[PDB]
Parts: sequence; C-alpha cells; structure tokens
Amino acid sequence: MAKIEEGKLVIWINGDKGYNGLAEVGKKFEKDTGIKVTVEHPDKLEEKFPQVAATGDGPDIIFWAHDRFGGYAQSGLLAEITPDKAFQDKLYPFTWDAVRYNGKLIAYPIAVEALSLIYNKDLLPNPPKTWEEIPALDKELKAKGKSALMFNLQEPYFTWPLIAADGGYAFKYENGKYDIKDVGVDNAGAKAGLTFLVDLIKNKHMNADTDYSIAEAAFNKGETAMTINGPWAWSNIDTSKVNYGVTVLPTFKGQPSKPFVGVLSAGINAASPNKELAKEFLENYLLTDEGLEAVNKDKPLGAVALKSYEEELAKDPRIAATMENAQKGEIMPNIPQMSAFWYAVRTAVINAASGRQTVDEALKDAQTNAAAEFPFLYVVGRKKMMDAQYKCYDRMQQLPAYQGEGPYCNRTWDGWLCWDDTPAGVLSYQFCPDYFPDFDPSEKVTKYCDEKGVWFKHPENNRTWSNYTMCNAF
Amino acid sequence: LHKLQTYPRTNTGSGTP
Ligand SMILES: OC[C@H]1O[C@H](O[C@H]2[C@H](O)[C@@H](O)[C@@H](O)O[C@@H]2CO)[C@H](O)[C@@H](O)[C@@H]1O
Ligand SMILES: *[C@@H]1O[C@H](CO)[C@@H](O)[C@H](O)[C@H]1NC(C)=O
Ligand SMILES: *[C@@H]1O[C@H](CO)[C@@H](O)[C@H](O)[C@H]1NC(C)=O
Repeated sequence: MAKIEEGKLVIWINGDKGYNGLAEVGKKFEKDTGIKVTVEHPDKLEEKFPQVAATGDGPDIIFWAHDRFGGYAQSGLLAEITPDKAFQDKLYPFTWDAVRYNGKLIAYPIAVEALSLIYNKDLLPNPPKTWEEIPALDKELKAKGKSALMFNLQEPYFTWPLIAADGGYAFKYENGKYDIKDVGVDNAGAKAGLTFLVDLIKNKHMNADTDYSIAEAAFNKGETAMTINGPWAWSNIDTSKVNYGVTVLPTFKGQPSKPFVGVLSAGINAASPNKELAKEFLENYLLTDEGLEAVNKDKPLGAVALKSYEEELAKDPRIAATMENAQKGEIMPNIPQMSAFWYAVRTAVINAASGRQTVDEALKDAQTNAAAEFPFLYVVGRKKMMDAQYKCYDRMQQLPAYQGEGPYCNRTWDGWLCWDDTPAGVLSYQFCPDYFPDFDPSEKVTKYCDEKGVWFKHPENNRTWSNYTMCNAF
Repeated sequence: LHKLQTYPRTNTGSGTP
C-alpha cells in the first residue's frame, strides 16, 4: 500500500476497471507536472475507504459508483468539488446530479454503468426478449450440451434488474427526500422477480453458486449462450473470439429489466494535502477525450459522462445498448443507506437462491438486515476538528484587540468551533460542523453573549456552552 | 424516516461543547 504524501497522488479504483490505462494518464500528468501518480486496486476498497480516511490516511482520489459517495460525504470524508460552469457543461447534467449531495458536488462523474444482456450469436442468433422464454431455451440448449444463461448470482447488482422489473426499488422518494422506513422489496413485483430467479435454479436452468468468475469462464468458452455483465467485461470476451452481441435485457411480465445504474465517479479525500493537484488531474487530464480513451483502451468504460467522447463511443452498438439499458433502469440513490440496502439484498438473494430461506422469509429479513447496518454508517474522523482547533488558537493570537465600544465576550474555541469577540446581548451564529454524520451542516449553531460581555453558560452545569441542538434535531 | 434519523445520536446537551 502506497501512502498519502504531499506532492504526489494515490488513486484507488476497482480491479475490474482499466487501472493500467488510468496509470498511463498518471504518467502523462507526471511528465507535464513532475507529480507522480500511483494507481492501486485494493480488494473491498469501497468498504475500506471510510475507515482509513477517518484517521487521515487512504488515497487522494477514490473511484466507485456514486451510490457509495453519500455515506462518505455524510461522514465529512470527501472534499467539495468546484468545477466551473464551462467544465460542468461538458458532462451530462444527470451525471452531476448523481454526485450532488446535500447541495454540494462530491465527485467527478466518469462513466455511466448499466448491465446488458450479452449473447453468443453462434449459439443464439435471436436472443430472447423475455425472461419467461429462457427455461424453454435452456431445455433446447441442454440437448446440445450447452445452457441458456449464466451470470453472477453472488452480488445483488446483477440480480437486481429482474427484482426491480415489476416493482422492486431501494427507497421511496417523495416531497424532495428519500423515506428510509422501508426497503422496496415488500411488494408483489419484487417477490415475483426473485421467485422467477429461484425457480430457474430449482428447475436446474441455473446454479445458486455461480459467481462472476464461473459465469465469465462459461460464456467465454462457449458453454452458455448468454450472460449479464457490464462493459468492463467486454475485453475478455473479445479475447475469447466468441461472436457476441450486447443487447437490451429481457423483460419480465412485459416490463423492462431495470438495472440500478451507477455513475463511476472520482472523489477527493477530505484529508488529502493534494486537493488542487487532484482537481487538475481529474479535470484537465482524465476528463478529456484523450484521458478517457487511455482508460477505455485498457478496459472499456462503456458509456461515459463526458459528452464529446460519449458521442464518439455511441457509434458502437454495444454502447447504444448500454445506454438503452441505463435509460430503462434507475440511477441509484446516493444516500448513506445504499450500502445497507445492498448488504440486505445480498443476503436475501443468496439465501433465497440457495434455499436457506423461502422468498417470503428472505425478503422479510431484508428490512431488518438493512436496518441492522445503520449504526455502522457512523464513521467519524478527528482531523477536521483538530485543524479547526489549531487555526482558532492561532487566529486568537494574531487578531488585533477589540476596537468596538462596550462590554463584549472574548474570542474562544468551544471544543468544536471558533468564535470571535462578540458584542453584549448578541446571539452569534455559524454553520454546524460536518464532524458527525447525524449533523446537518446547513443548520446553524448559536452562541449567546449575555448582557455583561460573558458567554452563556448551560444552567445544568454552569459551563460555557455553544448551542449545537439544531444540528441534529429530528 | 429521513436519512439522518437512522444514525446514532450525537450528544449536544450540557457537558458537550
Ligand atoms: O452488488 C452490490 C454492489 O453493486 C454496485 O457495485 C458494482 C459497481 O457499481 C460496478 O462498478 C462493478 O464493479 O460491479 C459492482 C458489483 O460487483 C454498487 O456500486 C455497490 O455499492 C454495491 O455494493
Ligand atoms: C477577556 O480578554 C481580555 C483580553 O485578552 C482579558 O483581559 C480578560 O481578562 C478576559 N476576560 C475573561 C472573563 O476571560
Ligand atoms: C438551543 O437552541 C434551540 C433552537 O433555537 C432552542 O430551542 C433551545 O432553547 C436552545 N437551548 C439553550 C439552552 O439555549
């Protein structure tokens, strides 16, 4: 593991993406600026990031689908990103919305990721339009020593499009906000979709143990006629020389499969001492046609957020298909509870597929298994508080003595925030700090300078007390 | 239920800053 260090960049990105191509963009950056860029692809980087960033470590830049980023931002772990409007206009507005959280942009969008149906044209010249036709197709193919369909059943990303087709969702959105009281698998549609999956397994058309590697090998060796995967998989299929197409996902009950669409995004660690370098790299090297092309040549990004390069990519029917599936899907929420949702659905699908639980039992436990994950979203780090403390005590030395007329309260560090000299009788205020994820930084903290130039003391212990109660009320 | 309400509740009473 390369360490965070002023005057270089460390980047984390998932091992299924074009990390070698990204490193080439890094080399171009280093050539122009002298700044080394190191790209790493640790396992479970999306789980590891908050804990290592919380103690001031981690990468300068983290890449993942945008659904993880709200959790990181709510914990104060991501830098605000501040592109100019001319730069913003180069990317599709829906991609910016995916990375807008509590009013702020919290990452740069890179790629628009949707799963598609991938099929072997030699085994299956006309791919099925519906999930319901797959059992009969599998029977026909098994007579030839083949199967119809293999895809990853261990990660819920891959099974979600079927669950969502006829009514599955993560969280209800209403009156401008998500309602997290229920996960949207408590409906007949979600149940019907999962039941269809389980039935494919009971009827021996799929195996509950199939994972990404097993499915990939079977498709790329010509053993199964179809798989479900994203554009990052295409390189290996090209190598195999299977004559493949990429097409719309099958429908279920006449309704499109509805993949959860991820916007692969690059966040800047709040703890990085290289924030300006990271901005330069991302805006002026990576988010250009040349930069994205360098990544794409390693592993395909699929559809991208950058308009100029997407317009070129969309000449490829595989990319047009990726966008068709994306537009028939739903952009994932970015709220902190998405990780909870995913963990719950993961368990429900594995349990139902394997017969460890019935479909009804598995979907019922998804509600409480999601809620069980909520306290673990409380990840906090002390760095911001301590930087603010140091700044405060310095500024209290350097600012000239008070030049107003009358009794006033003295400049002070209250433990979480800095205050200036304040006239008697004034209720001073500032924004809530982003130290704790149950705090809303758009709410206000107040501190009352009483009638005599003395700061307000809490009556319960007669100690000087700033009022943070609006930060996490309700 | 709104997204901040699921988190453990940070103390803001007396004996905090
Ligand atoms: O399976 C749940 C998982 O789904 C998504 O992760 C995708 C990711 O978006 C893709 O970039 C690709 O790498 O595959 C992953 C599935 O293995 C969510 O983004 C992720 O948070 C979630 O845990
Ligand atoms: C307030 O600050 C002034 C100047 O630093 C100091 O003389 C005074 O004793 C302080 N008062 C209190 C109540 O701490
Ligand atoms: C703190 O602020 C809230 C909101 O204005 C108010 O309801 C409460 O009375 C205040 N508490 C104290 C002790 O000042």
